[PDB]
Amino acid sequence: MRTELLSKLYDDFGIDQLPHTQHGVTSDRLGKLYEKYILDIFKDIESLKKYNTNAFPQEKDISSKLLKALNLDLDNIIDVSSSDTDLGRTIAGGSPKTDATIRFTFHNQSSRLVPLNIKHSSKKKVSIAEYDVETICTGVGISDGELKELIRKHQNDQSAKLFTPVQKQRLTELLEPYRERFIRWCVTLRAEKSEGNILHPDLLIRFQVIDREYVDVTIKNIDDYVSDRIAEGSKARKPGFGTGLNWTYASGSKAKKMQFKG
DNA sequence: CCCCCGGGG
DNA sequence: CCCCGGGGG
Repeated sequence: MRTELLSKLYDDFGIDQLPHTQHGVTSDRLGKLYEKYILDIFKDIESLKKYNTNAFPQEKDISSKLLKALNLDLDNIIDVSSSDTDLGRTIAGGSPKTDATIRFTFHNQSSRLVPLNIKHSSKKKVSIAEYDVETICTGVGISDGELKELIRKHQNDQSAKLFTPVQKQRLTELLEPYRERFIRWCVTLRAEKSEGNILHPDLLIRFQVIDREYVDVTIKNIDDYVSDRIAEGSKARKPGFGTGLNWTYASGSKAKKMQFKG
């Protein structure tokens, strides 16, 4: 629904002045618009308490989902602030996946930095990242060998079509031990658990947007997201060789490079 | 040219 | 799962 706040933002981002033939710019504006949405909802304590009441059904849904994903109670929160994250530096794997942060201050004067990753999409799964096989292996903790070569095969072919059923099963098998580290690294840029580090996202916010309009929002903390993907990857088909991620290629440049949807 | 944000069939 | 595109640095 185009609530008071969302209307204000669609107007601010001039989303309606964009011709329904300008998909490119419309996607950038939306992506930026929906980051603002989260930022505004958590702009400060006044905003948070305001948007968490039943007077704002939608914002309340969003904020509840966020707080629930962090297992925080609105009553324990004394102050809040939010901002766009822009560190200006890369790390092992490239730029940090943190798009913005939210800082909660509780009663005892302690606080919680919550780096976020926010995307918008009309689909269930969307691109989460692209990497060269070497970076991935380095980040996940996979050394030269059978596993790396099978992955590099995927990279060069830009899919698994040239693989044999034996090789697909084989890849799924060798990867089984690295599943979680793999998933967590793809989306956070770190194989192990993290919390409050502005360099690695704690929550993954996915806005389901169809025909330019808000539909719903999903907010997962990393542990849950990983579980979901692990489960999804345990099915008979074994999506993403067990990772629950969609392996494909980055059409981005000339060098063969892998892309992961999740 | 490369990376990040996306999608269709 | 396989095949791709727009925008901006």
